[PDB]
Amino acid sequence: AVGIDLGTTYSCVGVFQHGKVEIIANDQGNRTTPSYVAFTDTERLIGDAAKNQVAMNPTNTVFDAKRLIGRRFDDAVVQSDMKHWPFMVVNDAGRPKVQVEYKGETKSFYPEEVSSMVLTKMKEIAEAYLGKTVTNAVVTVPAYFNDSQRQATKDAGTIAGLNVLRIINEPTAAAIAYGLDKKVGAERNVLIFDLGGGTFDVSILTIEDGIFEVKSTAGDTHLGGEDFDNRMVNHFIAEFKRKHKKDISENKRAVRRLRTACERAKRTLSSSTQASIEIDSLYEGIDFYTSITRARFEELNADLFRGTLDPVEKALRDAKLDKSQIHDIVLVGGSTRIPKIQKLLQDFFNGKELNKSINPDEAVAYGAAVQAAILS
Amino acid sequence: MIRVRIKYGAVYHEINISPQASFGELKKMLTGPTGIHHQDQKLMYKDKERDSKAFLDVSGVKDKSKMVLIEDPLSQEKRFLEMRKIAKTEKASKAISDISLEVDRLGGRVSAFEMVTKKGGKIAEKDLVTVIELLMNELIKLDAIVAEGDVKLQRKMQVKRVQNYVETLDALKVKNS
Repeated sequence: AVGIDLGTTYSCVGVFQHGKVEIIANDQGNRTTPSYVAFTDTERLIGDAAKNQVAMNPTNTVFDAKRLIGRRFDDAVVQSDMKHWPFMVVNDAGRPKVQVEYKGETKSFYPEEVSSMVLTKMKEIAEAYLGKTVTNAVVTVPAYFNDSQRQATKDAGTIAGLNVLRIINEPTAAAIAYGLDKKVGAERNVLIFDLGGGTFDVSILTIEDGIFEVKSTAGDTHLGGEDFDNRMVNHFIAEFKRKHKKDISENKRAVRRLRTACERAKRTLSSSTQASIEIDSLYEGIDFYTSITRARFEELNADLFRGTLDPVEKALRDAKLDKSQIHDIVLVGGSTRIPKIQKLLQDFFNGKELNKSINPDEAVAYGAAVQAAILS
Repeated sequence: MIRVRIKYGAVYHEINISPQASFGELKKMLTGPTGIHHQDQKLMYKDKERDSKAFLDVSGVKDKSKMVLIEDPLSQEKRFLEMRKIAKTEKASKAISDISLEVDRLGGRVSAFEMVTKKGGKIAEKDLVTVIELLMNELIKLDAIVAEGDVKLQRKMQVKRVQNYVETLDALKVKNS
């Protein structure tokens, strides 16, 4: 049996074998797989192959399905999100469905149907690894999901040919990965700080003799690493203007290139104090050979970074807890690799050491897989 | 043949050698009278460390030229460091060559698009679009390659190939709409 982190932009699958969890790489060798389904006139792609031809086929490549699951077409947030997604969303008796062109025809899919397709792939990734069919699974969802959202996610599993042993919360999955429930004795308060996959979630749990309870959730559904890339992009757009009196912002090809280079630079700045950027002939034949210090990156994001403590404070208050009552702090999500994020959080917890040794993209599936093994 | 005089400590050793030899052969000829393995020899000529791969005559070495020999007990560390740079320079260069071959093939399609048009035919806007994005993908691959010197010149020329093919495709699209 397997645990699957069904994520908003990427998903991850783990399997507990020989007394240990293995996180499973897909065909391209990647331990996470884009939650993307693309439709063409000939076929249907899922995962990396879908994300790879997105610029090619943008209005027929579906993603972010998790933001629709259990929602009403009416929801302000849905109507708002629709203006940004290139694919369509139509109303089916109050319910949202994504709408695309598939093999020449117009087809529409419930958010859960798109998720069942991502799940099938995560299933197949594991099966491919085990050489044996996979029938049982634990699948995770955000703590704030309601019973409707949970059920839809379960149905997605069911359609994908999975018996969903249980739907558990992502923060809970993460705490499990770190063995926090096995820290025996008095109840423990755990703060899960999950910054990744285009969302930011802070969760507070209490564990008592291995029983989990969610005390409070807070965060920002539209804050993630892309915000940080954007500040870097705009910074460099400005730099080009101060250096060549030209504004590249309208040339989509140039922005795409600078954006992509900025994404790379950001990751490099997580482990180095400076990054170099080189884009040959960026705009009107003008090369762009420059660089950026971690310090300057932090400055450009100073407000965004600081602001992640606001949901931390809201979550504490709503749990009726002072920072000092938190026994365990857990870092999950790709963006928690940013040093300035880690520092801001530790400092806010007066120096307390963070649980972070587990790959932040994998901790959730890791916890899911542990649980799946227990439940089977 | 030529006489090279290598100082090692206070002892000078004279080595008769052909001026076409590499510094590596000179080092090998030195192992005898000095006891130092060739891989462990640092040879200094005119205040410059000489790579074993470099050749004497090209390097200025003449009859009666003076050099200094220094033993390096940490040569292996230095060999692996150098191999690492060489390997990285090669990988980047080959990465650009592979892209260059893909650019040839996409350019093959652009040129065929031009011919078709010139010859009274019509190419579907969709096919022009596809090749533009296939080309953008190759551009993005190029931007990913860290390079300096000749390898960067290589990278930049492939970028220019790509941008030219795209400018053409753009011209075709405009012509047909």
